[PDB]
Amino acid sequence: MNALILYGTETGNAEACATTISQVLADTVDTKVHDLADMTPRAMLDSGADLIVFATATYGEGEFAGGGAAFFETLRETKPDLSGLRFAVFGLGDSYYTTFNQAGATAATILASLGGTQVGDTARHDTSSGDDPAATAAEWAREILTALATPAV
Ligand SMILES: Cc1cc2nc3c(=O)[nH]c(=O)nc-3n(C[C@H](O)[C@H](O)[C@H](O)COP(=O)(O)O)c2cc1C
Repeated sequence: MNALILYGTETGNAEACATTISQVLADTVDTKVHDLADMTPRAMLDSGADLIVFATATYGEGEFAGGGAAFFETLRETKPDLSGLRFAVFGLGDSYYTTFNQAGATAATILASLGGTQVGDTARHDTSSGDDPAATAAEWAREILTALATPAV
């Protein structure tokens, strides 16, 4: 299995999370990290990666941070088949705000609707918890490894 770890950020937290996730996953799956500001659905598909991990912050009206907004709009507009892919979502947000962690929820909805298969839970990192996002992402990445190793029965 090989993975792409894609981040949507404004102030750098999601970037740090993508990097930490990549280092945790690397002994089990080959990984590459990219900013959503420089990735598209077509380039994602072109890579041939079969696990796509998203680290996405929320801003505005529950919108994707950074490059995520245009990336997910291209998915909505073009609706490519993602049935060949597994995905996982690490959301960043802050319960100080309304639309708490809505970007991660929206990503999981859209990706599954196109046939992607989710691995693990959608994380909801909360800045108001005081926990460091990248540390939380590292712990979540171990949960994803456990999920990948877990059978139906
Ligand atoms: C102006 C502003 C609006 C925000 N809006 C939301 C929001 O709607 N929902 C949410 O859960 N977090 C919201 N956040 C919190 C950010 O998603 C959070 O700080 C996150 O860690 C930022 O990640 P980044 O550094 O990758 O941009 C907002 C933050 C700011 C500064």
